[PDB]
Amino acid sequence: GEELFTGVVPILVELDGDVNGHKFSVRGEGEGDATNGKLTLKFICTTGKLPVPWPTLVTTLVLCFARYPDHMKQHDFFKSAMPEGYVQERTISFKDDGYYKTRAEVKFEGDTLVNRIELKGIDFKEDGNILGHKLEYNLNSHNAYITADKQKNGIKSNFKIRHNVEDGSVQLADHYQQNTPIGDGPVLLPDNHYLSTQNALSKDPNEKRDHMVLLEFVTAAGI
Repeated sequence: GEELFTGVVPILVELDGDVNGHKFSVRGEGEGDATNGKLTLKFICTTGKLPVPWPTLVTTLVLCFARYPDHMKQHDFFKSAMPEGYVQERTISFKDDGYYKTRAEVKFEGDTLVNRIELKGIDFKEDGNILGHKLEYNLNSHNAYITADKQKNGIKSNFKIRHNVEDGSVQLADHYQQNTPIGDGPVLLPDNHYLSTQNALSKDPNEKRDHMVLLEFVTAAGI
């Protein structure tokens, strides 16, 4: 599957969301460059205003674009599943608040790498940090430890995201993640390793819609 990522690849992201009954849609477009681990994307909320903070959706909104160094080539599950793709599911628990459950398919649709997501959020506090929009517009660097999920022929990961709250506190989001191939062909079940991710979030001054401009770098290491 690796050959599909030798150059720059266009990306489409589509998210259908429902958080405490608040329905919303997000569409993202841009490109990814797996040789350097770089993602360049712009996300728009196509239904109006996002009812949750943009940084809480970053992890949900394409790990096949991570830079796997050559000594780790037999450990890149994400590209090995391509072009058929993989399912990515998560439960994301916000400390002292509600939780997200997400199910996505990540696969090639012709020339474009497409991440199509369903998100549900349950048990949030309308005046809490998420539905109350109390999180800074940034996302700090994080490491995610990837382990083989042998029974499912896929991978799993759990990691905590630390969201900066405008009052100086931190809001934890505990991620549990499972990935399963869509195809039947040979995929690469990795040794334990980790992905390192950093993000820059910005705004397009010519964009009057609620939106997020995102730059992301994801690099694999640990073996």
